[PDB]
Amino acid sequence: MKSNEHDDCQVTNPSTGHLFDLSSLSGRAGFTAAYAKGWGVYMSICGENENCPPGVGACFGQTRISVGKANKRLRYVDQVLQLVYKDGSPCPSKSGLSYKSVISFVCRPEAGPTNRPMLISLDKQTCTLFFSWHTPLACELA
Repeated sequence: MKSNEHDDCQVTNPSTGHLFDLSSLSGRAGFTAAYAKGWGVYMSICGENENCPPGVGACFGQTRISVGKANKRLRYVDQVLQLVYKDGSPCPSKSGLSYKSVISFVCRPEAGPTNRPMLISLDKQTCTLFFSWHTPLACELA
């Protein structure tokens, strides 16, 4: 109840007071941010992904690579909205944390048709998929 790590996924900009609710992007069917033809990332923004086993937040590849558990903990850090989905693939790596996806939502009023998550970089060492989503919802307007 009102606990952002499981109830709701909205975070408030303490500067303007703008509440950023990304429940609009809660397409649990899986937004597909491709990596290569045939295999991309099936992610849901706050909402257990129904395309894969329910509970997963993002899926990578064609097989069953989990890019983290579906967290609802929308954060606001470095003037961007950040969603980190940890505990998916237990990757044997340098640190080998988990194949966590870090979705960084960046303000962009012109992100109407370009309102999609884009994989910026793939760090295999810390197993982190860096996504940038251009969204007007992440805009700190008054």
